[PDB]
Amino acid sequence: RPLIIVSDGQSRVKDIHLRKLLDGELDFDDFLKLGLVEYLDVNEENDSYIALYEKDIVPSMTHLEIEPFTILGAVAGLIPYPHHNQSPRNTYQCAMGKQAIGAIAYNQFKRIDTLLYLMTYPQQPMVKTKTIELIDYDKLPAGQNATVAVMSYSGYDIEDALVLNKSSIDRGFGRCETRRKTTTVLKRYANHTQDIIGGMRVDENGDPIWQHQSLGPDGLGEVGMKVQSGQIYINKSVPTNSADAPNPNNVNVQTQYREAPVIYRGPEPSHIDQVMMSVSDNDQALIKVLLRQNRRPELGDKFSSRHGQKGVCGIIVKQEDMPFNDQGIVPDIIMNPHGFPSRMTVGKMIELISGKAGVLNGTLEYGTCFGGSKLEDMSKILVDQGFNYSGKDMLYSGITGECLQAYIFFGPIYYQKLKHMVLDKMHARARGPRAVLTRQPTEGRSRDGGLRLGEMERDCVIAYGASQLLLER
Amino acid sequence: EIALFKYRKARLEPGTAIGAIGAQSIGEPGTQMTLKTFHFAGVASMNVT
Amino acid sequence: GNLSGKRVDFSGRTVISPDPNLSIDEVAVPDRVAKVLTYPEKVTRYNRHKLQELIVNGPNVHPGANYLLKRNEDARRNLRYGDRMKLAKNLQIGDVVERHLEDGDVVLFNRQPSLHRLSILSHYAKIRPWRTFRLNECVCTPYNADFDGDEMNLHVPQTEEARAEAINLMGVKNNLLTPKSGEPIIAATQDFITGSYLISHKDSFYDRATLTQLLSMMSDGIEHFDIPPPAIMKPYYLWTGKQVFSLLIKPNHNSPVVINLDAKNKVFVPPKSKSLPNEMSQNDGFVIIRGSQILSGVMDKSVLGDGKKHSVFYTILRDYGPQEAANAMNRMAKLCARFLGNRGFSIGINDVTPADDLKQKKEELVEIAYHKCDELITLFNKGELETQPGCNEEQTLEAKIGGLLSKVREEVGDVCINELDNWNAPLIMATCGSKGSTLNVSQMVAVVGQQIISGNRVPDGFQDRSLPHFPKNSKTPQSKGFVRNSFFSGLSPPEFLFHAISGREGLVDTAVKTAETGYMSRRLMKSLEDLSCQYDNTVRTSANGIVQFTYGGDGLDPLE
Amino acid sequence: TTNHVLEVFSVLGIEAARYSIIREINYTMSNHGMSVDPRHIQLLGDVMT
Amino acid sequence: TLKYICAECSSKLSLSRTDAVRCKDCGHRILLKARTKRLVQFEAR
Amino acid sequence: PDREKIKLLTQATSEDGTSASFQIVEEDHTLGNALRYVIMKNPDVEFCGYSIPHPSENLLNIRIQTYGETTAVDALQKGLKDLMDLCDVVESKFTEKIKSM
Amino acid sequence: DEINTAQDKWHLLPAFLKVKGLVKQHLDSFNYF
Amino acid sequence: MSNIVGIEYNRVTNTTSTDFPGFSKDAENEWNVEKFKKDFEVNISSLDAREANFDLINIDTSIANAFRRIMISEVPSVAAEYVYFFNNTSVIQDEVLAHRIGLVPLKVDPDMLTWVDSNLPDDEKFTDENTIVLSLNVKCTRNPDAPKGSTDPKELYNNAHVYARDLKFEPQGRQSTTFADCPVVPADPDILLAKLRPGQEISLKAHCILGIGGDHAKFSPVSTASYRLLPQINILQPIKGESARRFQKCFPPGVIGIDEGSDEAYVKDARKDTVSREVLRYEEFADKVKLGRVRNHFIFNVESAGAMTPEEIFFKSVRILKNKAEYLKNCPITQ
Amino acid sequence: MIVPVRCFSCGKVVGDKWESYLNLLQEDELDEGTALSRLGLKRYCCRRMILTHVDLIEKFLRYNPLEK
Ligand SMILES: [Mg+2]
Ligand SMILES: [Zn+2]
Ligand SMILES: [Zn+2]
Repeated sequence: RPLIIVSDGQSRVKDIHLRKLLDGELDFDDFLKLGLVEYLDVNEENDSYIALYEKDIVPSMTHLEIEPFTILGAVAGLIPYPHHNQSPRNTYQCAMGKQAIGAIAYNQFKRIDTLLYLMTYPQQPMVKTKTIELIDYDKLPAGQNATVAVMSYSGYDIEDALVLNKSSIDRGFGRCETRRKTTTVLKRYANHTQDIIGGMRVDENGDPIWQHQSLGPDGLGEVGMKVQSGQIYINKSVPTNSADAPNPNNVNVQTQYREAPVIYRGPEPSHIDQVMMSVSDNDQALIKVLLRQNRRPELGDKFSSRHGQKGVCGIIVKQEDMPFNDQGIVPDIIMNPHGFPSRMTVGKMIELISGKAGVLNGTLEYGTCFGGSKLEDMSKILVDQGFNYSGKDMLYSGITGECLQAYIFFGPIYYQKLKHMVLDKMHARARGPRAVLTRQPTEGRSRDGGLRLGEMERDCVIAYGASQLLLER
Repeated sequence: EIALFKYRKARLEPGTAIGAIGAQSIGEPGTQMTLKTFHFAGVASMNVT
Repeated sequence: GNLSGKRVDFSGRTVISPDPNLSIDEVAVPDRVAKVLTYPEKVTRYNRHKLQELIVNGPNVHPGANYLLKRNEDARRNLRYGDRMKLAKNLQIGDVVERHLEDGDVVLFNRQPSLHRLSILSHYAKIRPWRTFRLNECVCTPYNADFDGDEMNLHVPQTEEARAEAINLMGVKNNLLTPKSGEPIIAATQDFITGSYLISHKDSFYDRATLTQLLSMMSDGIEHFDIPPPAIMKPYYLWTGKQVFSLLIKPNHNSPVVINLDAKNKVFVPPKSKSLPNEMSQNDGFVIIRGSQILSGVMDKSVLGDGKKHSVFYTILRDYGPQEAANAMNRMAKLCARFLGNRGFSIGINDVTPADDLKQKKEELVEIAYHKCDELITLFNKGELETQPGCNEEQTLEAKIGGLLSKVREEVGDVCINELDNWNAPLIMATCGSKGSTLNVSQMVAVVGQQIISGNRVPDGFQDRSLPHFPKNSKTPQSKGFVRNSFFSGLSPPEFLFHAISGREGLVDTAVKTAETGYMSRRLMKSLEDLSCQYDNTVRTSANGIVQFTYGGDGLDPLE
Repeated sequence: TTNHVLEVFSVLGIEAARYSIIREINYTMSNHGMSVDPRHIQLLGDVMT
Repeated sequence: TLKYICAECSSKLSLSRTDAVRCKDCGHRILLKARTKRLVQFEAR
Repeated sequence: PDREKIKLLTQATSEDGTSASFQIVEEDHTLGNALRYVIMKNPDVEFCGYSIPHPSENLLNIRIQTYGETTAVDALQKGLKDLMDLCDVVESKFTEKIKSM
Repeated sequence: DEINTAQDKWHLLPAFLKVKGLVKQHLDSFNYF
Repeated sequence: MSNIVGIEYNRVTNTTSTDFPGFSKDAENEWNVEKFKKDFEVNISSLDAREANFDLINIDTSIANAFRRIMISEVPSVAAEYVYFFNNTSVIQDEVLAHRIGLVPLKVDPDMLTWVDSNLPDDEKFTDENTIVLSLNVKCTRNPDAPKGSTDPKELYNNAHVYARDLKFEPQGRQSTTFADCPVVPADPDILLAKLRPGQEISLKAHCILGIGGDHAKFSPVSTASYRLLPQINILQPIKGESARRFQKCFPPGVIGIDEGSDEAYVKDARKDTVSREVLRYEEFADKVKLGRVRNHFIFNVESAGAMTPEEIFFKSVRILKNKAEYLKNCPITQ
Repeated sequence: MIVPVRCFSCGKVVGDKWESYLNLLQEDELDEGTALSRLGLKRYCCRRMILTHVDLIEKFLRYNPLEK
């Protein structure tokens, strides 16, 4: 790693060297030539003695570090004020930030891959970090700036459970879309034959029949239509006789096609937006169709909090509820205040104070590590606008009208929606193979038993002493 | 009456799978072990498991 | 090679959600999986009036059926391809239909890392909207539920005899205790404790415009209550908050519930050190209940909910059956959920900030303890020190510095709780039950102290030192694993690395623990499996070879 | 009294080996809390010997 | 039915079955499909 | 006449009037609170409380309980006529301020 | 306005990531190969 | 109980109204319509085209909350419900673009429409007195008089930005003369629904029906509907001097003032106070100020979306909250 | 992607206040706070819609498939 050399009293990098750096010339690798910074190794900095800051110059020192917040990585730098939380809640967020959904690339509408999630209205975070400007996270954000009243409300929020707002997710809070890929290849068998595509059959004025009313005259699902259960969106027919090798003769036996199309299956319907034909490398046809599905947040969809406060949705609450802070701002997600003492995330608490006072005088604040916005001069910005210094507003309850007997901590938090929705995890089975409620086949080293009855669960019903439930199950 | 009724209902009922209950009542507090280095000694004299 | 194995028909797996409006013996099943998970019902004299309409409604309407098996075994004809109204008209008496899952059906409910026998309970069904397995939170403690998107399994029995062996000796109302110690393991939970500490707080006085609403939110309307005369009269008619929990135990004269226990709650102050009354304490403290009437004391985790042998529902369970204790649990669980949203309870940055007096004591008293340990460093290179007999000259320096730096975090950690103002969230949550202690609030507010790994302090990561920011042979506390900044003020980068090491130590001992979730309990199950008490009060083996003449020397069930 | 159960068994006998194993399990669990209502420990210390 | 669209020059071309599937203007090897001319129904909720 | 809008639950009411309960379908906290306040101002009504058992339904259980000589089916009709009088007072004082300015 | 030293030292990290990137550990190996 | 309430630094007390006969020994405060007509009155601060601010004194929190709650749900309004698309070849997907047509507010009186009966088939639910049809047809074209440089998509691209003014109301059915006096427009014609490029075209048709705001957010007639209780600063021990000017720099500049050439400060226009209780942490101002708010006074501040005037929403809410009480007393109580 | 029509919490139309905001940024040079203050909104809700919003559609329309 590159560090700054000191020469027995003070740093080599003076004030006149840094004026040129922000004014064009004398960039990096022009500080390695002049002997101002140098690379140090792990077992080679053992023979060193490094200062943390510039008010530490002791004549027994050898090097000076550039920045203290270089210790956090690229994904780990998304957390505002990481030095106020405890470290496991700095680790879990590193597994939750990669799972959050949002904008991926500038050509995300121009590519066809097997699975990707998108966000309809992405917003950049309120408090930034000095390491998320260099990785360009503020150009492609993944999350939503909610407004949060931290209080216990309606009882559907007991442990790790958030309540949501109706008439806020109705206006586009958390609308996502899922795009899946279906690809087919038209194989050229060795015995001079192909597998052709086609269709358009009718039955008694139906143009076409119910199973066929998503296909055009080509036989491929056209752009704009919807697909539901067993309807066919790619009509494919393979020859039934040319599987083995009947060596080439001129006999008329090529009029035998056993059809085997692909069939959409799913709880909720999808839509066709792209389909692409290819004549790929060995002169072989390729068909790639993309199916998109617009999803809204519901009971079971989980969210994060950019500090490791992940939780599932409890209930979508009406808009005439959710106490309304006399100016008239209805909260968007109400969070249980009991998740704070056992988890010890007070750096989240600063995020509202540096966020609520960030909206007012039009400046997106900085929550960078070992620094950022000071809590002293951010409460001064919050207090001369007419608010409390600590963000505690007083609310007027919705179902009864009277005041609430405690001042309730209000302000905006950059939330983010993850994967792992409830729509593709509802898996059930009645009798026989090929279960009737099948989840989407994306497990990826996550086989957590399934619909089984292990030896640990066989030992539980022995302890109850039930003998006929054993023979039944 | 209360002291005899709470004692007569307190006996072990015949047919209770008491081996299965005792095997799970021991192993389930065993699954919440962290490291927890303690000592049956003075000032760090012995490391005991 | 000892993995899960068997594959079971008629089961589902869905994530879980909170619902205290649901009872403790019920799990709400959505109408999308309660349409393929059927139950076989034989038609008889007492179900011909229902199964005809059940066949007529069909498979798409939810009170309906899917398949039909004739008496003479024609086939398993499904109710989808033809076979309209006339099929329900005949309905011979030996027919077996497969009806949809309805309200009141016995269902068992499971979580996949099953530790003990309270991991598989039995419930009643309830048909609801959106597609999740929501359940009450008084029963989530035996499942170890922390919900956050965790999946659970659901099995329906398919016969008349196994369906009875789930609701009678396996369900929720018959298993309020754990068999590990006899204590109640399945009882009131997190937000239902702090909703009971705020009602039964001494500064709460209600009125008939409020007390009536409190009595109507706990029994969703329909219940006949007998309003007692108030504790305050002729100036202002005021009912105390302890007359609400005095009323939900015994609402009216029809309920026979008379409760006469007394017990001390969590953290307790001696009254005067001379007074033989235990309930003259400076705080609320000791609780008196005489005839379903709370005379003193708040309802925290010790008195109310999970814990010891002196609970309220434990007394109701030992005295007046399991159904009444279940009704009282449902009543308080739907009281607190409606009340705590209308009272209001928040934490914020205001309840963690030291009020300019703790900072002076933190600046003074820590510098007294840094001076009393740095003098042992300049005495360590003066040859040797007074070596303690338990160890050598090197380990007697670690133990003394560790003892002084463990003593410095509690003498600062106890002068922070005394200067901390009341009516704040974390001090109430530490004074009452559910979450948070004095250690957590002293670690947020006052000081974090002595991040230890593997028993001792942190070792040398480099040669002769830990970080390259400190000199060689530096055994100072700021160099060898003693943080001094609280979480409100912010950590320095060596303090941040020292906290990260101790965090990742405990974080990796949990992920590897999931690989050993049942390895000792399954091997111990190999021998303690076929042991049951016979009718001659002797516990034996499967081959009738006797192993113990009476159980425990006295023949007493440790559950009862 | 030693920790080793077979060391007690080779010197004292069978019946003095179960009385040590019902308290060595009782010692390694009461140093954490978690009461396991010692009839379970007596059933564990009887099926082994 | 207007079945083909080039991915580079975006020329509205169309050819029948097995007629040297490529672009008749530029020479790109992949082809898209236009939106249908029928009526699709949505709900603004 | 709608016989499904408001009911009277059987296993909640006592005899001869007093201690009655009512189930109103398709109603929220609005009329529940606005009717709980008016019936409580009747000096012969001493337990008037509304509740909603489950949030994803459209039910409202209101219990009215008196001492004597007032049946609670009449105490509901008394506290429901006075809300019309209050709404007559509100829209008459407000209209003349729009008119006069 | 005025150029400090403890605050302008931060600007060493953008000028480090402009010359050599963050994904240089994969680019430089394949370019040297 | 214990009138005009106190603001404490860690709590707030005296929340319940509690003015019922049974609060004390003497039967005080019965219903008494002649007393409520005498005590209740309304003041009005301002009335604009889309913003109203008014005051109600001597009235309970409960029915004022009832009015505030059914301003949002039960007051009906119109919005786009079903959208039929033709050749949407833009970059916005046809569920995102259909969702933004519902969210725009239409400026028409909702009393000219009838409620949709959902039991009828698709060709019978929509009729002349039920449906408002809107039509959009925008095709982008490259501007031939191109500038000296590619500056912005406003220039060198004809009609690349669609707006809400491009929603043309079509006279449907038979009664094309009832809406001929005032055709339906959006409340603000500058709503950027989509951005376009040449080669792209949006053609659609939206059917606007009547609905309540509790079904979906697009039928909400009012943007903000809320109240605030009137604050009150009871100052005692009348200190003055430099502490009086320190007492001024905390509060907003128009709620208290210093007298010019005379004695101590006073309270003028306490209506403009946003209660932040910052004078409760000084230890200098401890027994010299008394914050609070009066429970009877309500300051209704409504800002509508533009479909109707906000002096109509309050009257329609009073009419709706009256009608659901007389509908309940004319129903038989069935056992 | 595009500015939303209504704000999420209360529902005030903020879609009419994006082009007039970008007009106040470039010409008549002001900071974001004052130029967003003399534009309508007083609350910090509905002020957050115009402040923290990224405009992805200007980058998405460079990949136009209907032209070259
Ligand atoms: Mg979990
Ligand atoms: Zn081409
Ligand atoms: Zn808003």
